[PDB]
Amino acid sequence: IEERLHTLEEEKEELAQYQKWDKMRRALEYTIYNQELNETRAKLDEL
Amino acid sequence: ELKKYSHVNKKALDQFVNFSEQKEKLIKRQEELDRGYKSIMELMNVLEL
Amino acid sequence: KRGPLAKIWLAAHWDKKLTKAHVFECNLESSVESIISPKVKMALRTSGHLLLGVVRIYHRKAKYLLADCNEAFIKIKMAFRPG
Repeated sequence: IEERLHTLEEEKEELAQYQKWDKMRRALEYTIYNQELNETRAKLDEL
Repeated sequence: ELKKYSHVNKKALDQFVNFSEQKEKLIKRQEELDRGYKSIMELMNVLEL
Repeated sequence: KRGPLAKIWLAAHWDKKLTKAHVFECNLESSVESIISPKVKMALRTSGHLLLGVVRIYHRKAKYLLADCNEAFIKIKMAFRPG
């Protein structure tokens, strides 16, 4: 059980790092699709 | 970054907290159990006497 | 029946009605074990009986701890890797 808790601690740090980067991906994705929405507004007004 | 971090085991944090507390509880049980065994042996020798 | 050591009586004579709730936290071992030694007018017969009782109690607690540990180890082996 002690060994397994140690491995858990390792996986905990891994989880923290993945969580941060996953947040990065979600924010970036939303922002670039916001830019897509801006293109939507722009080109619809252009017509 | 996604491709590198695919296989992470979620739920680890709650696992850690709960299982650490429960492990402490059982360890305390174990120490009490040891002291009890010691006491039994001493009392048994006294009875023999 | 009546007394602050009746549980050890029961564990030494009948022992079957003794539930995991009884064994669990009713008795603090290190005090009753001390209690056995200086009590006035203790029969040797009763002393051996009480010995069997308290040792069986300790055995039950040990078993319960082992069971709980095994259960815990089965618990921790889960994981969730969504791929």
